[PDB]
Amino acid sequence: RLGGVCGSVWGQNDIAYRCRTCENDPTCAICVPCFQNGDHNSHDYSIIYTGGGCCDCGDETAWKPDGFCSNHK
Amino acid sequence: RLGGVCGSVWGQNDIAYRCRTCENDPTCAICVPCFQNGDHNSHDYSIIYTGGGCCDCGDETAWKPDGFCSNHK
Ligand SMILES: [Zn+2]
Ligand SMILES: [Zn+2]
Ligand SMILES: [Zn+2]
Ligand SMILES: [Zn+2]
Ligand SMILES: [Zn+2]
Ligand SMILES: [Zn+2]
Repeated sequence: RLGGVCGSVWGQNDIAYRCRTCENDPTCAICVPCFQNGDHNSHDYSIIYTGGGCCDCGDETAWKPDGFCSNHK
Repeated sequence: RLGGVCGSVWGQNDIAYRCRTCENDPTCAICVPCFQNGDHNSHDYSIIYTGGGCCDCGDETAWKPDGFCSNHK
């Protein structure tokens, strides 16, 4: 749609996705909804327990733009 | 907050949560964000691959109200 960082926040035991294909570094992650609304077919992703943090979807300094979901580009 | 069913939709391989403590029946489920914004401490929950469907959070006919998240009550 016509045009934002997600920034959604995790608590200590909340799950999220690591995507090693899309991450800027190994400390980056995206929330489940952002994962599900993007294209990670064939990517090396895993479900992780975050230990807290915030979603990097839409932040080009933490996540590769081709890994953004449909709501954060 | 002052006051809705979530209704968020899953694709075939999308994950969600089953909560056997909160479900109306074994076919009910809630989305990850709704799980994370509710209280399922001590509940018998699991991450599942949905096969598609929609989130039951906020629908008293599919999910026990004490299992609703903060955005759907
Ligand atoms: Zn996100
Ligand atoms: Zn996103
Ligand atoms: Zn990816
Ligand atoms: Zn939901
Ligand atoms: Zn909810
Ligand atoms: Zn529950």
